Amino acid sequence: LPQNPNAGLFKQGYNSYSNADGQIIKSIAAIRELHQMCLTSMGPCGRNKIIVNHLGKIIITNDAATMLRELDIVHPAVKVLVMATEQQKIDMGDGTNLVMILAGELLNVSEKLISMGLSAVEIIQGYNMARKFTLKELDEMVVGEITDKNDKNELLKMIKPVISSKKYGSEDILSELVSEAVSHVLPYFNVDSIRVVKIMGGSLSNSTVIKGMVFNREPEGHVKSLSEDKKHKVAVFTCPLDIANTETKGTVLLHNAQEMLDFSKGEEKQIDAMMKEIADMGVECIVAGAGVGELALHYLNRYGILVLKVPSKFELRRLCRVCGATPLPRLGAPTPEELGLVETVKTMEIGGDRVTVFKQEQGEISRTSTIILRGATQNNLDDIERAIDDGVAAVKGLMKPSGGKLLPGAGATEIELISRITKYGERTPGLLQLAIKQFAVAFEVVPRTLAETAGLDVNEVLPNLYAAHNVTEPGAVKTDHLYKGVDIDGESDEGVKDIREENIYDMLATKKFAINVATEAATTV
Amino acid sequence: AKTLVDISRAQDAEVGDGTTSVTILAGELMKEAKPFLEEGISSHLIMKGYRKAVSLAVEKINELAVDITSELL
Amino acid sequence: VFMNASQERTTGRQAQISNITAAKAVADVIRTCLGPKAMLKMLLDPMGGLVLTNDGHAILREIDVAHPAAKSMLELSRTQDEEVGDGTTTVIILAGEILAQCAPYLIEKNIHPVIIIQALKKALTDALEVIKQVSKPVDVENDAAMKKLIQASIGTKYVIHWSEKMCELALDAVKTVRKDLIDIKRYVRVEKIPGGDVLDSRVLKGVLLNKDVVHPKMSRHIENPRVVLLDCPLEYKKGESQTNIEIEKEEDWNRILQIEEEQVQLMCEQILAVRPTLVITEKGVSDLAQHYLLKGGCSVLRRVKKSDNNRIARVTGATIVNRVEDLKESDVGTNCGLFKVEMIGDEYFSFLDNGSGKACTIMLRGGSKDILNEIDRNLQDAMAVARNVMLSPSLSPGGGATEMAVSVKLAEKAKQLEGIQQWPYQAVADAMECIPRTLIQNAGGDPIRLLSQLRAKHAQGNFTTGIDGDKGKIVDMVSYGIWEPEVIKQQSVKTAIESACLLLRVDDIVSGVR
Amino acid sequence: SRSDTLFLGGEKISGDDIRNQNVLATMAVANVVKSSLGPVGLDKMLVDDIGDFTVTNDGATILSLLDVQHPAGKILVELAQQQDREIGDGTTSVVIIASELLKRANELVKNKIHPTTIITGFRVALREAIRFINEVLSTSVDTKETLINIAKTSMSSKIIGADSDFFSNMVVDALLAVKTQNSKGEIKYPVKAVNVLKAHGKSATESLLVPGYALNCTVASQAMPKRIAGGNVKIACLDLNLQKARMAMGVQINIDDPEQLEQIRKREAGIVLERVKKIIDAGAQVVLTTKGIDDLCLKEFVEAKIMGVRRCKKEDLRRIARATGATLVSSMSNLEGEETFESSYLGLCDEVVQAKFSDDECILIKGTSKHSSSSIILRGANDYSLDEMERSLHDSLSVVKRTLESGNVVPGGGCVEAALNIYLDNFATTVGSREQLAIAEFAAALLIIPKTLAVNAAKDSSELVAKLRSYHAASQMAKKRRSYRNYGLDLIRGKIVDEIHAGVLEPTISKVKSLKSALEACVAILRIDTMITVDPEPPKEDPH
Ligand SMILES: Nc1ncnc2c1ncn2[C@@H]1O[C@@H](COP(=O)(O)OP(=O)(O)O)[C@@H](O)[C@H]1O
Ligand SMILES: Nc1ncnc2c1ncn2[C@@H]1O[C@@H](COP(=O)(O)OP(=O)(O)O)[C@H](O)[C@H]1O
Ligand code: BEF
Ligand code: BEF
Repeated sequence: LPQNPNAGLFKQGYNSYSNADGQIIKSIAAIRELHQMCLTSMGPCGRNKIIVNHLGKIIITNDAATMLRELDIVHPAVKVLVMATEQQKIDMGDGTNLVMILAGELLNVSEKLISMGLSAVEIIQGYNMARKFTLKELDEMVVGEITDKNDKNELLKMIKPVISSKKYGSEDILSELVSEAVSHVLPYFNVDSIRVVKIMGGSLSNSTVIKGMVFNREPEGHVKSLSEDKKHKVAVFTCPLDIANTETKGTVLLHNAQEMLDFSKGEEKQIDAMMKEIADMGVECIVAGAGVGELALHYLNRYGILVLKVPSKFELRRLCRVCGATPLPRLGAPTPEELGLVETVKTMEIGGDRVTVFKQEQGEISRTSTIILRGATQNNLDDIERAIDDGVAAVKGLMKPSGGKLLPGAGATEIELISRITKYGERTPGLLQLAIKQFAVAFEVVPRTLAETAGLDVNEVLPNLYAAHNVTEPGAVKTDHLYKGVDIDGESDEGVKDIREENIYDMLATKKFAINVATEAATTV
Repeated sequence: AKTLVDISRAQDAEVGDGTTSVTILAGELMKEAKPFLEEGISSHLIMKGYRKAVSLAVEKINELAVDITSELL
Repeated sequence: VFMNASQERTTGRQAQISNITAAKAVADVIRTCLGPKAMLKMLLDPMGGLVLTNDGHAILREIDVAHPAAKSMLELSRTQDEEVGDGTTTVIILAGEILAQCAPYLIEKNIHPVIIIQALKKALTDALEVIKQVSKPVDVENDAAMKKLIQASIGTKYVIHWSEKMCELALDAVKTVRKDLIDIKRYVRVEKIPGGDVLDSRVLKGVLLNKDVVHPKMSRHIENPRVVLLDCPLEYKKGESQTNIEIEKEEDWNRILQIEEEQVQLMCEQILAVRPTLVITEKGVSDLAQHYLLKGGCSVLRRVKKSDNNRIARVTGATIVNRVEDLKESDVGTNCGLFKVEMIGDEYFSFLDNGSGKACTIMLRGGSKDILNEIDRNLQDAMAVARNVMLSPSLSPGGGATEMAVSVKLAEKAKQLEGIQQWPYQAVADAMECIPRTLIQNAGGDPIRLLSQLRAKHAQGNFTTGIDGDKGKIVDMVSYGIWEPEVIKQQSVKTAIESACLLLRVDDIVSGVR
Repeated sequence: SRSDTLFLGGEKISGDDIRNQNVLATMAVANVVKSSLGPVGLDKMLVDDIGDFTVTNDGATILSLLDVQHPAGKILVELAQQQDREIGDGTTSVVIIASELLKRANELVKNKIHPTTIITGFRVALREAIRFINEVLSTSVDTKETLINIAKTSMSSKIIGADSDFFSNMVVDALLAVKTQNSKGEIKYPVKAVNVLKAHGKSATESLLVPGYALNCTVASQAMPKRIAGGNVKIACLDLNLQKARMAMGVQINIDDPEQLEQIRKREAGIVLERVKKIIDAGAQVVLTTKGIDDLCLKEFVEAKIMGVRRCKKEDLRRIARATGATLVSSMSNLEGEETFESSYLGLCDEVVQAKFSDDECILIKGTSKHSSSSIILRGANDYSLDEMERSLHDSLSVVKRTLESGNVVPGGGCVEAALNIYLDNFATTVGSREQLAIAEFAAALLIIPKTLAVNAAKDSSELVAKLRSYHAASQMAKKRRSYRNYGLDLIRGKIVDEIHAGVLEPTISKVKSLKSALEACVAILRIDTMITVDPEPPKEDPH
């Protein structure tokens, strides 16, 4: 016996349709799933969640743009707000959480507006007209004196909040190393040069910053290498140190005895010839970047010359920018206008590992520096380099004028905005009023999210901040380490301005895409 | 979902007309009462808070009252 | 619908407790090995692992734990052997015990990790001070300060019965390199010989190695010899690049032949003009290569292990020279007092005795192939405790002493600092007794009476008083030869706790698929 | 290895592993219902793996639906259902105390304490603990006013908590007002309670108590009156099964020569009706059988306008007849020779009206000769709730009974469990040595409950409990009153408050029977070090 409903309109294999309103209710929740997971991650007094790669590797972070980096999602809608955080971490270092936090919330609050009666087009224009007002209003809500960049004074003041956010409790010591490695780059400046090298052993507090990069490698030439010098002049070059090998087809042919009896010698000749030539130039150290020849290595060890094995093509550069020399293909023909002086090239060992270094400069002073991070856990030492790269990106923005404009972070601004955005919609006729009063309360995230982190009764923290519009700066925030509501001004806690603007935009941009789509046709397999 | 579909017949027997409505109300009653759960202190503060609701509401539901003759029915 | 099917998630108190109580596992296993009444373990990984090393790292490596909050211990340990040799086992003890004593608050709470985390974060750096207060270099300063710091280490290992020998054994080799006032911890060489015994381990004051041969007519031994570190192949190794010899004419072949012969014939003679007694190279010469040098009375060498030959020049002062035709006369090594070939076990070692030489090679003999290795790893934990005993003449009064002392300090501070920070302060404080706990439980002497009477005394004085089961009861480990290098006790706490918080910094755990 | 015996399917764990597996198995069944207790606590839903659900906050019933795998867990389930027998409430909590006692006990032998020492450390701390109850419960003998408080405290941490005050009296009044018996010179309230039903649909608050029983039945024939009220009604609880009559078995019927098969066919029915009338002739306002009336014997009870109920609940007609003064008749014959019936068998009520309650109708019996009849007819949204509402009833009615059957009551709310915490450790530690550390844990294990009463609230409550400490410790020590102690937890609003000043109050009995059995369970498992578990009987699976 029957029955069975036929299929209205067929298609290929299998495809998934989604009625737009239903999808919005349904996909607005998918989005909401990764929200409650990103809430607890943002801010210092929060939490970090472990993640096990599809390859088995273990990863722990506070950063939400990385949580998703290691996360394999399926939801085409969630895919968006993930593309957001990720499409920001690259352009701007910090602020990756305020992305998701807002984005998610924007969608969350928009629901009410979508259910009330509004339409997606109406909701979009609503939010949009707020993104233009929230971006500008902030351009003046600053009041934070755009401090000029010099030494470690202004740096440590900014670089701390960027760090104290996830690696809370080591804010002071941490950022110290950051600003340290920074001030070794004579001020347009490149962020990439400051590389980081972490090595197991001891507690993190025993880390150090050396003017120059560190190599987890031993000096070639065996027991014939010095591995210890004083103020030696170096000369780095790519071309293989060994004999001049035929890049194209090439071999060795001999016809008569005289040929053979001498061919063996000829090599020895050229070898020593090439070497001594470069040695006489006063070259105290040859940093091989590509290829090493034992045949001719015979020479270099005897006079008393170092030899750093062939690093990566990309690591030779950042190295050279430390020495002062310059790379040069082909062996021989050294140019003193291409030579560089290196302070010390000793062979120290941390955690019992043979290592060579460029630490300290009398001296010429390196243009690139590296941080040596000692630790006890592979995982932590990794989510420390992150809290560092965040910082290295904060100094990347302050270095490009006039982004060096401070701003009341710690929720302060993210709270004042609540009212400032309300007024706009409070005095704008039309149905768009609602769509604005929502975008406003959307910023309830940062406030509450901080409170809920510390066990603070959220029902008190919010009201307190509202009363404290003080407008002193503000001047008004919440520190998990006190009573009631804290004062941003005091702690010297302020989040860089431009980062917030980027966050407030990328979210309002992404949240709009999710709102904009009506039907999703997902495939299979 | 099995508790809701139960209120349907749970209501139909008692009066027998509020079939479609009781479900539509019961449901939406939680949707606009949800964000007060997490943001709200507890699930029990909301309980007591609902009594003062049904009490008052039943009152207002009595204000708009009409008398049946017992033709005009 | 997300999330992808399927990958496990523990949100809530789950991961919060099922990670600490899960880390406790591996931390519950090793918690028996430590101190005088030690409990060495054996384990068979895939294939016949058959390895029995008491090195807490060596142990936690074989468990190959898969749990995140557990692989943290197999990591918090792995580090130890990088900074400080010994103590590898004791870290985990606390590393976990901390996690352990964090459960009570965390459960009756209503208390976020962040609170507990920083709560210990203070106590930790607080204890780090008290330690830096106790070490004193050096009251009765003597070259024996290191020697007795090793008898504190080797003690309660698979060598303790025969230890006073393996004590002077370690020290000697350590003091052969210029690390005094910097020098690697590799140069001492640990060799493995089949048969024998712990007691029959030789401390070669030079070099050691075996090699392939082609003719034994060579002289087996030479007194105060001349050693050339050649590094070449002489048989007739083909040229690097495609080497070919195209020919013309009837009577040329032989010319090429006698030429080839000549080419090598010369090189060989070149060695002679150096007046050596034993040619040691890193590559292969077989056949005529040996023959001639043997006629001259020189034991030819097959290429000598890479790290092998790199010991020989330093001991002999020679310098390895890959070139033969420019061999100077000041590149050879004669430091060898007596070089023989005394056969041992089923093998035959070439020992270069004698010294002014850095690599104090040790040819360690054993009775079982699974024990020779348990002794090796039983000196890596020593030679390093020696190395650090030199680098920092600051010595911690170990033996569960530095712990019982730190506790009183932390316990002292916590009372004045009352509040929700008092408990977590009295945490690392109490949990600091983790060591003296099973340190005695392993032995047998009552622990509870011992610490209830150890605290009751150590509290009113006896700042450096540990539990010495030599006579039962407890006394100042400062008097007896109980000395643990500073770095060990210090660095360990900072490390054991580093994870004792990381595993609390955990919200949930999300997995994957294969 | 081994050889030992015997595998497979038969194995055994030893010392540590067991003492652990036992503790884990206990925290398991424990930690599930560790959220339930306390006003701040919630309810749960259990799935009949066939869709069917069941929402409940009761700890006992909740653990039953779990399935209790393992000896240690099921041991707690067994300890649970014990509590209902003692009391009726606290099942959710007793399990916790026990579990915590093991948890700690083992955490001591894990410190090489040895069980014997511990098993005594409780053995004593328990006796002294009750010796402290002698100071707390006594003052709670004098304090209908405080009976509605106990019935109300049995509402919180429950669904009917929202309507506590309302149902608080519906509970008290039926037992207090209409539910008293007397057997062998003893006065007690129904430990088998008073009929309670459920009305599908309708208002929450509007659950109708009844001035009489509520026999759940429908009128035999539609032709019968749906109600017979007024006053002095003729009730008859007849378990005669007056339906029909068939030959007495073994008494075959072989006829001849007649022609008389009919002369007795009707005679088979006659003797039936003859008894039916003999009873109808004494009153017959309402007839209530257990076996049931027959169509050919209803017409007779119908024409006389006598309400007849086919096949009632035997457990009812008893309780009903006991109140109306009637006499649940078994067999017709009364001595010999007797038919029989006497108007002295019938009952005395006021109204016998068959009411209606949403697509359903039950006959009520209002008013009685002896004024002891109560039936609470609940009414809510779904069966899913109307049932659980009854659980809060069966679990609250009890708290009162136990109370009114023992003058001594106790300041609950974490109060008692707090005083003991401080009192034994501060004052029990006279023996000292090792035995001290045992007693200690026994006291510490008591905080387990006050703790969870707080942790149930998402907010940081680590402090709210810390205060309950200092406060209670204040009664004596340290370093003419007015006694500043006797306070308790106000889960509803943070911070301490005197519990006696509040409706909160738990029967002393409950605080004892639960404190005591929680120990025996713990002990019994402490003594365990090896669990030999032999496989059952496998299927033949014979290759031949
Ligand atoms: N004392 C503080 N120092 C630094 N940040 C603080 C401090 N107090 C609160 N915060 C929070 O830390 C910042 C945000 O946390 P973060 O994890 O960096 O989010 P995001 O990097 O995506 O912007 C602040 O703007 C604020 O909300
Ligand atoms: N004479 C001693 N009496 C009691 N305990 C000792 C004595 N000497 C050493 N110990 C204990 O053993 C050492 C700890 O080593 P441990 O980390 O447990 O394993 P291992 O010695 O193999 O590294 C300490 O010195 C101390 O806790
Ligand atoms: F959360 Be931010 F990106 F540090
Ligand atoms: F085993 Be020890 F701690 F190295």
